[PDB]
Amino acid sequence: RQESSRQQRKAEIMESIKRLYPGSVYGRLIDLCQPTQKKYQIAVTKVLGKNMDAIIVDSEKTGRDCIQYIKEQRGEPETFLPLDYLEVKPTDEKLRELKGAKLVIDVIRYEPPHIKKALQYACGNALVCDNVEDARRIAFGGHQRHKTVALDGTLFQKSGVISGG
Amino acid sequence: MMDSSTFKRFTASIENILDNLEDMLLLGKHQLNELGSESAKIKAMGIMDKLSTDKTVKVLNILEKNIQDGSKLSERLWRDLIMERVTKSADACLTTINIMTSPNMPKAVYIEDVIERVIQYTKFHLQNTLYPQYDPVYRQRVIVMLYNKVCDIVSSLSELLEIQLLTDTTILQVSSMGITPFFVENVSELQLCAIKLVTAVFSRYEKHRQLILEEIFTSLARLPTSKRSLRNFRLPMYIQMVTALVLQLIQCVVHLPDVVITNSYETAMRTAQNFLSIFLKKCGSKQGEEDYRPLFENFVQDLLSTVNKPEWPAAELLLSLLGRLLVHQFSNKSTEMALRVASLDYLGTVAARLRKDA
Amino acid sequence: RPVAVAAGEFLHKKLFSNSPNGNLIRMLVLFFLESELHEHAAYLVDSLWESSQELLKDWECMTELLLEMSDRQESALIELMVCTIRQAAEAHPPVGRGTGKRVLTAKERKTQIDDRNKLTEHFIITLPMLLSKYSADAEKVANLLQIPQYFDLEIYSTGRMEKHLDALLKQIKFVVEKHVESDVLEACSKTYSILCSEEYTIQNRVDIARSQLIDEFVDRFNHSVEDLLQEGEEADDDDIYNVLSTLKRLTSFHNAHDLTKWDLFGNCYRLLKTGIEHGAMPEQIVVQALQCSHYSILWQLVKITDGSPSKEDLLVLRKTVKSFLAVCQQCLSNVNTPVKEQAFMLLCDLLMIFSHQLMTGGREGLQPLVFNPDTGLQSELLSFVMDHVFIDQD
Amino acid sequence: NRQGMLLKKKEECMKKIRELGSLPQEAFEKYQTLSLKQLFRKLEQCNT
Amino acid sequence: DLAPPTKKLMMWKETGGVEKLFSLPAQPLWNNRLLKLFTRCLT
Amino acid sequence: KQQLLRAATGKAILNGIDSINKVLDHFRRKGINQHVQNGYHGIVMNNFECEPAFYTCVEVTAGNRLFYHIVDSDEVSTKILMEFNKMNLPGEVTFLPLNKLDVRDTAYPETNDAIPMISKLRYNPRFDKAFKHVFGKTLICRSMEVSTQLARAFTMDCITLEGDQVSHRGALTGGYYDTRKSRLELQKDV
Repeated sequence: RQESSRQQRKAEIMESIKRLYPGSVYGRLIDLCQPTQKKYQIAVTKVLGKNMDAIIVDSEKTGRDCIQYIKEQRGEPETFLPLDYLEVKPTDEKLRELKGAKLVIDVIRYEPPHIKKALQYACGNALVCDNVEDARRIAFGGHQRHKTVALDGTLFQKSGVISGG
Repeated sequence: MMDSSTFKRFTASIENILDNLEDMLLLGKHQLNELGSESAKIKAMGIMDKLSTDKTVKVLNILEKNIQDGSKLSERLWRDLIMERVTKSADACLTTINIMTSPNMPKAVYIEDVIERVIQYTKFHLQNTLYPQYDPVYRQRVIVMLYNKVCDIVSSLSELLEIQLLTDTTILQVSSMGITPFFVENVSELQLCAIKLVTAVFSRYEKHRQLILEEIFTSLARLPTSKRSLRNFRLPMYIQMVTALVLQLIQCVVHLPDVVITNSYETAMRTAQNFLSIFLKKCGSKQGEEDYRPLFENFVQDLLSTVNKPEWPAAELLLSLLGRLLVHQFSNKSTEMALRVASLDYLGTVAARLRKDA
Repeated sequence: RPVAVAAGEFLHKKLFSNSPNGNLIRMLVLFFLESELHEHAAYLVDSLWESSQELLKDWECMTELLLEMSDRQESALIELMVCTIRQAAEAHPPVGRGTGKRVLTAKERKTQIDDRNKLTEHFIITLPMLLSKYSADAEKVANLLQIPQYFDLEIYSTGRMEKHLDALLKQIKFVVEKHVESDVLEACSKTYSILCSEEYTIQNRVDIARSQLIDEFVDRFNHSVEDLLQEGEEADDDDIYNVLSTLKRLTSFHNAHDLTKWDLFGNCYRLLKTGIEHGAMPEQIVVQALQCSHYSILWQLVKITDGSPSKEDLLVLRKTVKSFLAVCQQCLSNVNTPVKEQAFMLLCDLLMIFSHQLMTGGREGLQPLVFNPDTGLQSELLSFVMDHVFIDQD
Repeated sequence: NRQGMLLKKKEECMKKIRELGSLPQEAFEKYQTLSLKQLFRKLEQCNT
Repeated sequence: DLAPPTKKLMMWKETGGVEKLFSLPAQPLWNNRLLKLFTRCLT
Repeated sequence: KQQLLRAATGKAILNGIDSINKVLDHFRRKGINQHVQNGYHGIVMNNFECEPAFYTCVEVTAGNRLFYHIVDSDEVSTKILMEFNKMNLPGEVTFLPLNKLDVRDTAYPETNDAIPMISKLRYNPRFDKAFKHVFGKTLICRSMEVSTQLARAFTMDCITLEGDQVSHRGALTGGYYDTRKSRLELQKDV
């Protein structure tokens, strides 16, 4: 009811900000990437969570100026990742020898080359495993804990934080 | 990436050491080959952010290099000659990549001399070395190598010529060179890149069409008329070549930015009308020592084979004007007989296939 | 073979009574999964090839099912499809089934030409989508990589399809970047070897993209040599794994292609003699280093036969071969057994190549390189073969 | 404002000069006069 | 009598036998360019 | 009037608070395991104070860490969660366990263009490890450029008074921050 109209206003301002600064504002992560299989849509969107709406921006400055204009527009706070200064870590690939699970980043097909670093920042070394039983065993069974998600969307990170939904 | 200034750095080092060691007489085959291969994809985006007059002097240097084989006129000395040829063609690759690769460069970074040089070079080399060795009609690993080289040369040259404006003196030679290959046998790849070249040429400058169309018509006798290699433009379901060439031309000129739509469609129709009138009148009556009737037969059989696809319009336009021209042509009693005979035959065949498709 | 042929006729008439064709394929998949005797499909199609070939050419429907089923069934379906492709390409059946080595018929020749055309036109469109779909699975890509070995390469030119070629090279690149099992790397390298055939116009584009890949590979190699040579992280396992994975990729690509303009023998020598001095270097790293160095030697020897042999490269080549022979002699007594056997194989290889018979074939520059082993080394190798070959009782 | 409009007009001029593609020749850098009016009379002679 | 049910024994059976094993190197050579230097020197 | 706080709280948070309240009311009404109710100290929001100029910055700094429940022990957490799962209640509830808290040893910059947030928050000193965990790790910087420079040079989250934020890992989040949607203010006025 009321929330639907609110969502319409939010999506129209988001589109308006996208048109306002066309080159810098690439769009939402959905727009610029794709899940490989339909199966993994739920698990990928589950691991990303809040990151579903992260607007790709060139620079912090233009992001801020858009935030100012949005302040005039009375819009919800949004997240901008600037490719120039985004401080990402190289992909720890050493987990590719795990005989049961796979890297989550191995399930996204990205059209633009630059966005791969932001994808690494959003995924890190999160792992997607075949079933819940294996996911629990190889999440908690090592001396070090591992960030591991099962296909039903329960997420356990290396630090021991637990989340779901 | 953003810049990826490490192999940009590599090649920059290569270039400065090379032109320094030359300025203060050949670079050697390896340097030129690597520099060109790095120019293509590595310097697909990296050609920007360099020193301008530096480029001016190096392109002057490779120009003076190339001239060593301009009109080269060609048991070990022969090997040395073919060595000279492959070196100069590698240089040509380098230059034609450097002229085009960037979406933007300063003006006056490429002067017409490199244009004329590569044109006459390719013309002479091709028309005096390639055709004799592949077909005795007019008349080792490097031969097929240079063949591939010239394919890349002419494709890149097509793209560059499409990009910027040029001067008519070059236009005459480039047009003659691009129309030339369609009258020898085993040049399929050359044929289709040349198709691209001629249609770009036909696109840009709207004043040489009469000359290019007549110079197409001139060499109709020398056409292949061989079962093997007749239909070599894939799409089973092969079609002839010169018909593809003419249709591509006639469809090309639309110039879409009001009155533009009208005048463009009129320009297309007028060109087609002229082409078909010239063809039919020169074809019909039996002349001395030569006929055209099989040629027209193959043209129309191709047309009927290609009546309705998404990516070949104007064929129905050709058919409509053809029909009206035929019927308004053989009605009256002023022409001779055999022309009426041939026209009525062609109309019968095309009507038959039309009804059959129906 | 006749027994199998008649049995295939029996199967056809028993259980086979674009969309309808797929159901028969599903029935075949069930029959294949219930056979606990055979794990590959080459012989099912082989027995069916005479009588149900028209069913076997329904690649269209099979493509339809793959996009828009148990994942085990999909994997088996890909495998059988590859087997059908091989059977279509070459008339003779795989070894152990064919009485006659050569079978030629005019109908076979015409059919072979048409099959080649249809297979090419289909898989030029379909393969990148398949790689995108199953990139995580090593076995599926390993199967799929055998497909380009049979293409008529003219069709990339005549079909005006170079963009799909670009899609192929991008997707295969990503696949190379995500798997480390050796067989996929062998297959991909062989595919590039077929693609870099210098009788076809396409070669230059793929060679350039390959050169971009080799810049990537050498930069990782630069990191590897700098990390091992310096004190670094005191030989941490993670760095060793990174170097090993990269080294495996380098060896696999280097096996098929001359990379001699990049001297990567030097760094491997720099790490192998120091690894001998400590004596404690990972087995996989050293075996791959030995293999890549051997391949580098071989390719370096390739372009000294072109007809203009300078003598300075000839003597430095002799330097590199002799030094490598001495280091291989030093490491032949390394404690690691797979290193021992690989060193043995490579040593026998080098002695085979650089024999006295090398100079016989009208060879000028090949008299300086002939090497005859020391008799003490001869006895060392005989001891070695006695130790590692001649055991029949556990 | 005057400055912005002038800027736009000059952008139209640079657009033009990069469009034209007036193929230069070897005699270019030597024949460098800086007047913009003696230039104009040289241009008129060229026109004639 | 079943045919070989796995790939490994089939590839071994391809390059198996005294003549085939004795006529090709122990380390496979994927490019025939390398094959000619090898097969050249074998009397 | 008072319902505006609930309007500024969101139904997602409100249901989890009402649910935890029902769980504790079950504990109180059965009269067993009183240590649970005697060692539950409320949410973060009732155990600190701050100046109104930083209400936005503190709230978004914690986000929903403002609702972590101070408790004496794990046993309180597990019995609450046991009854919560048994009664099928809408999530979620957040605990601060005094026995288990592990806080990063941090040395604050001696910079004179940014101030430690912890120097401007008043909190209960029995809860020191809890407050060091929730608020002890973000710097307040003078400007957006100061915020960027400091969070790149140092391993700290940084935020401006006007709400421009930079994470210690590079994430940037920003938008319009209200004042009447604050909740600490009306808890102060009452």
